[PDB]
Order: sequence, then C-alpha cells, then structure tokens
Amino acid sequence: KNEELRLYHHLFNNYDPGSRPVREPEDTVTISLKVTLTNLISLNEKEETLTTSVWIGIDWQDYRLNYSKDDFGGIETLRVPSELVWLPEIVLENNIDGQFGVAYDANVLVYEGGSVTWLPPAIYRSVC
Amino acid sequence: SEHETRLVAKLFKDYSSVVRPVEDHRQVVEVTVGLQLIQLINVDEVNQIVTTNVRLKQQWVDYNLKWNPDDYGGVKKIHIPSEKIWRPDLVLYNNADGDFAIVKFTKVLLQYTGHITWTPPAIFKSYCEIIVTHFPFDEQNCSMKLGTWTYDGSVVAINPESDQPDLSNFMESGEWVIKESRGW
Amino acid sequence: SEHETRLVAKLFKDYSSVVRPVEDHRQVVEVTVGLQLIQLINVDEVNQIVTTNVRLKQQWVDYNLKWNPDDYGGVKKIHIPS
Amino acid sequence: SEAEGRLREKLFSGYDSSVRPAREVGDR
Amino acid sequence: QVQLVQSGAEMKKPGSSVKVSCKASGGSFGSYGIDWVRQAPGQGLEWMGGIMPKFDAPKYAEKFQGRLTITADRATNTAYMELSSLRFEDTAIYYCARDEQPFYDSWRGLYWGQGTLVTVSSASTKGPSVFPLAPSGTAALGCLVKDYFPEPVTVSWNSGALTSGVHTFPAVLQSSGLYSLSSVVTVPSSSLGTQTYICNVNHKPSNTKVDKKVEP
Amino acid sequence: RITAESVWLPDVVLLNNNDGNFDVALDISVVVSSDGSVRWQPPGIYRSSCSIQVTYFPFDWQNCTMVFSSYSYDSSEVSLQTGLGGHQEIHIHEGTF
Amino acid sequence: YTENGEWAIDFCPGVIRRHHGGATDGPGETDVIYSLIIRRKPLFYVINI
Ligand SMILES: *[C@@H]1O[C@H](CO)[C@@H](O)[C@H](O)[C@H]1NC(C)=O
Repeated sequence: KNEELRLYHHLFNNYDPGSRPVREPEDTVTISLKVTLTNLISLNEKEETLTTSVWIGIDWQDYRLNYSKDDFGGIETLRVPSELVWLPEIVLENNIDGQFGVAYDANVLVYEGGSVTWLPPAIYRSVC
Repeated sequence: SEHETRLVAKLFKDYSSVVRPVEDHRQVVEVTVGLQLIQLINVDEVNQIVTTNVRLKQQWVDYNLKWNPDDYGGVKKIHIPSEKIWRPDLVLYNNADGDFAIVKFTKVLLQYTGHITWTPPAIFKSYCEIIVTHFPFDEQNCSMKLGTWTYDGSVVAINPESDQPDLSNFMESGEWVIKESRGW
Repeated sequence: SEHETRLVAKLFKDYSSVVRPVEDHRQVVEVTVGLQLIQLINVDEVNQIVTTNVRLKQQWVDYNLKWNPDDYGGVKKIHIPS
Repeated sequence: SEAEGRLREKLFSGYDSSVRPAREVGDR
Repeated sequence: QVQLVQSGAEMKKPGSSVKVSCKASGGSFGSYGIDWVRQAPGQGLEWMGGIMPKFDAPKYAEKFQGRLTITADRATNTAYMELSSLRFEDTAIYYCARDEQPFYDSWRGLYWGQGTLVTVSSASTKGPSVFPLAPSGTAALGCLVKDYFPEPVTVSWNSGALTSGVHTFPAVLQSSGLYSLSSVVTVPSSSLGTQTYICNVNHKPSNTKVDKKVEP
Repeated sequence: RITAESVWLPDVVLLNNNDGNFDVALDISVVVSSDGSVRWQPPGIYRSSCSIQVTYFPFDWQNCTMVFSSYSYDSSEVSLQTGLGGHQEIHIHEGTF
Repeated sequence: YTENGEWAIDFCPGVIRRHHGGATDGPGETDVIYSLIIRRKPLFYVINI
C-alpha cells in the first residue's frame, strides 16, 4: 500500500476546501506572498497594456492538513490538485483583459506541520 | 469490447490520480520525455517569442494499471482518456504568452505491463533572446526548457528519449533553416 | 471551520437554485443593483461601441439561506459559490 | 417517445463510450 | 509474470573481457533499477555495481572500478555489464537484479535473472582420469574422476541400475585449473564377492567414456 | 439520433491544423441504424497549414491539403477508407456552395 | 532573465496597503501593489525616425 494514498485519505476524507483554515471565525489567515517575474513580454502603448509572465509564491498554514512524517513512513511532502484545498483566491485586480486568475492551476505542496505551498504560473495583462 | 469494458471497470474502480503511481512512496517515477517538432510557426523578433507546433511524447509506468491479458481475452493494449489518470506536470519554463502546460488531453496508450505512452499536441510560445545584429543574415539559438513544475527529481525523474529532437515529421519552413538541434 | 462546514451542509441539503427564493411564490424578490465603473477602456466611433470595466453589485435576500448564529458557533457570514 | 426511451436504456446498459467496438481481439 | 533472461554461459581466458546481457519480458523497466551481484563458487553474494536515480550514473565497488561498465536501455528493456581484464578470481555466477520502479537512493531487486556462469581459466578441454576407490556390515567403494576441464561430468553405477546409496560429490577446482570429483556408493560387505560394481563416467567435451570395474 | 458524446467516436482529427485546433466545431448527434451502423456528420471550421508556392503569385495556383487521421488508434485498431455512397472527391453541393 | 528588447526594469518595490478600516468604512481591505519602474531603450526611434 502506497503511504501517499494513506496520507491523502487521512487528510482529505473529512475536509472542506470551502471553509477558511481558522479555528474561530474572527481569526485571520496569514498569506506569505512572493511574485517572481520571468519575462516582460510587451507594453502596448495603444491599448495601454503591460503583458508579463510571472509565477506567484503563496504560502500559508492549514491546521486541518497537519501531519507528522513519522506517522506516514517519512513523507515530508504531498502533492495534490489545488482544487482540493482551500485557497485565498489571489487575483490581479488591475487586469485589463478580464483575466483575474492564474494561467495554470499547479499542484499545492502540503508539507508536514500544516504548511501549504502553491506556486502557480500566470500570464497577466495589466493596466499601465 | 466486453473484455475491455470489464478491464476498464476493474482498473478504475478504486483508482486515484492524486498520488504518484508507485508501489512504494520511496520509489521514483521515471518519465521519458521526447519532443517532436512538427512546425516552426513564427519567430517574433520584437517580443522575442518563438512559436512552434510540437508533440511532447511522455512515457512512464503506472503500477496500478496492470492486468494479465489471459484474464481479459488477450487484450494487451488499450486507449483510455488521459484526464482519468495521474500524469506528470511538464511545464514550459520559458513560456512567453502561451500555455504553460499541456491543455489538449489526448488519449494515452496503456500496455498490460502498466506502460503508458501519452503524446499530446501543444503550441509552444517560448521566450528566446533574438540577436538582430546580422539581420537578415542572422542566426538564432532558441531553447524550450521543460520540467515537472511541482515534482522534484527525488520523486519524479525525467530523461530525454533521444539526444536530439524528433524532426522526422517536420514541415519545411520558408523563412528558417534548422542547422542544429539537441536536448540536454 | 467545522461550524461553517456543518452550516453549509445544512443549508444545501434540499436547496433548489432554479426557483425564486421566496417563502411564498406570490412574493417579489427585491434586487438592489449598483454599478461601479472601474475603467473606460475604449470608445469605438466606427462601430459605435463603448467598452468598460465594471462591477455589478447585486444584493437580494434568499429566504431559505438563513441560520441562527448561536447554533453555529457565532458564524454570522460565509462565502458561497454563486 | 416511451418506446425510444426504453430502447435507449436497453442499448446503453453496460455500454462504455471510451472503449473501441471490437467483439474479438484483433478486430478492426 | 515478469521474467529476466540473461545471456548464456561464457568460457573466457585471463585478460579478456566478458559482456553479460539481462533482458526483461512481461514488464517495463527503465534506465535505473539495475544491480549486478556475483557469487563466486563456494562463496556468498557480492554486490558489483548498479545505477540509482540519486547518482543518475553507475556506481561500482572499489574491487571493480576501472574494469566494470554497467548500462541499462529503457527502449529495449535490457541491461548489460562489461567486466574487462578478467582474472581467475572473477569466476562466478553473475546475476542481474531489477525493479520496474526504482528506489531513489537504494535498491531491492524484486526480479532476478537465472544467472550466468563465467569461468576465467587458462586450461584446455581435457578428459578425466578415472581411478578406483577399492573397498577395504556395509562396505564403501567409489571412483575418483580427476584432472578434467571443463564441467560437467556425469557418473552412474552399473549403467544406472545401482542408485541407492550413491553419492556423487560436487567438483572441486584445483590450483592446476582442472576439476576433480569422487562418486561413491555403500553396499553390503557380503555382496563384494558376488556382485560386480562398475562406474560409468562421461565427459562430453572430450568424448571420454569409461566403464571402470571397482573390486578389491 | 444520439448525442455524439454518448457513443464511442473514432478520434479522427485534422493532423495538419495550423492554429492548434484538432477537433470539430460542434459535436451534434450521430445517426445509429438498427444494424449498428453509425453515421456522424459534424460541422468543422478548420485552419490547415498550406505551404504557399510564391513563384507565380498572383498568377498562381496552390495545392492545399487537409490531412485527416485518427490521433490515437493505430492501423491495427481503426482502419480508414475514403467515403462514398467510387467518388473519391470532396463533395461540393452546387446550389448551396 | 532575458531583458525585454525595448524595456529595462530599473526598480520593482512592493507595498502592502490597508484601508477602509474605519467604522464608517466598515470591514477593512488590503492588497499588495508592485511598482514596475521600466525604462524604454529608444534606439529604434533614434536610428529609424
Ligand atoms: C500537528 O500535530 C502534531 C501532533 O501530532 C503537533 O505536534 C504539531 O504542532 C501540529 N502542527 C501544527 C498544526 O502546527
């Protein structure tokens, strides 16, 4: 039996990605944000549009997805589709083309201790 | 048909596409990557973007998609939708303004040994530094960096299928001649 | 988080999105429409088209999507897919 | 039609649209 | 079921090179998950080398570095070893051990080949000399099959009619490079004067066929 | 008359498309006869690659092909033949063309 | 990183803003703003125009 499947069933059999990972409603979720730029494609003066290729570094804590490597055969990382976990739904507000979200929904990395990392790439067309 | 229907129902009764398809989590998935260049659509000097039409042949073994052909009428290979199974998340790192990953989910060829062959099409828009010093007598070295976005080498290993890209089905270009090609 | 999960499970056990959300079918749903203009992207004089970026704020009451906050750990508001 | 519905139910019981139609292995 | 089929047995001389193949069927194997393990005659298993995803390149034991090359071909589901500058001490049964899905920094070897015997010997094909082991209430007699190369030799007693109590020992390799064994049988001492006992020795490489009557 | 997605289809696509679109514009419905014969006539808007012979432009003629084949199934699984019902041609309806 | 053929990125600071935290404003809002300061390389316009 693959230990990854046992860990996935343990974490996600009873889990709601629609609810924030907070024990009380008044608690806040802290998101560690990094934005990495790979390419500046163009600045269209006529349309006043900046096209960039970036990937967003997003890190936060989810106490519901907390596990110890010792209880699951030494697994320190688990890749799952981002649609199965809660996300803070980060968007580029000042986009010009109506594209708010990221370009490719990459897997989230669920580390031990409830730490969740999502590193999706994106193409953004922003107002300038 | 009936044999293959029964086989598919058996295979996908308790299948999971979330976890890596390994017997043991300490095993590595080896993915053979082979790029076939079908067409050089365009070289954009101003935006530094090369557009190409490619086939990204990917081969790997799935431990759970195995069967004995004798138990299913001698069926040794089947075609199944690629969306139903775990796949490697190969991404074009230097993607300029196209798609980062595969979006055309064509079928995989699955052998009874668990061997998968997936050869989806793609339009690669890559960011290549264009040197215009010698234009129109200019030579351009343009690359396509490919790798698993969310998996590291300790859980998913990638190896080129061949030392060069496959240009057997390459359509002749009226603007460019490919002097050399190679995959590292 | 578990209170919100239980609440969302309770709300959508026998919910219908096709019918107007009123206690009585003779009642009227009041929708408050507010337009926020973000950007005037372009005016096309040839084809006579104005293109704008907007936020269309809409506010109404769903009779069936009610709960007592005391019964769900003080949860007074949640976020639901439209 | 009720008859058409019954025929459709009869046809698509145990039918897999992802499986190529081949009564025997090696049939093209 | 997955099967690993290795190349045939090899007869080599000192200083030469031997290449052993290991082909797989019934399963899919890759660039990693290959380990070679030799067993010298009358000795334990010994790891020679292998390829692990961690090094992405073969690693060998200090005994074999500079002499051994290990390769695996995913496209044709086969792996090879090539040991050069062969020595007399390199005589062994060479095994290939493989896993379809490789472990990152170790190896298990779920699938093994049948093994290939490589004999590094400067001797030539030569037939045995058959000597009697004459019997001095059970009596013991036998036949000494000495100084032959290569293996095997087959020994029967009374044209196969006498099998009870027969012990044919495994061959021992001498310092001369030639093999030697003894075949023995225990019989009633009363039957020594009445019953004839003949050992039938056969060595196919020399076409040696000897029927040696053993008596006091 | 059954929706095309409900039955098995051969994965016949335009191999030499230029814009990356392999598939038909609308899946529509198949027509299934009682003997198991399936007829499918989907619409398609296609952009196919055509190498232009520029030498005699604009007094030129071109040779533009539309290569159709199954993307996945090999010749041992799906066999192709030209459609007829010995008319090996593109059908152009004179009234509505 | 391969620099854009026409644009050089000189500065790119980031700031986390918070506003609408007053009682009249109601629930507070926040965002992250990155300011890409980009310089045009005018060589094409100099040579050609
Ligand atoms: C996860 O649970 C362990 C106990 O099993 C605890 O020690 C650890 O701090 C927890 N991690 C979190 C949620 O911070």
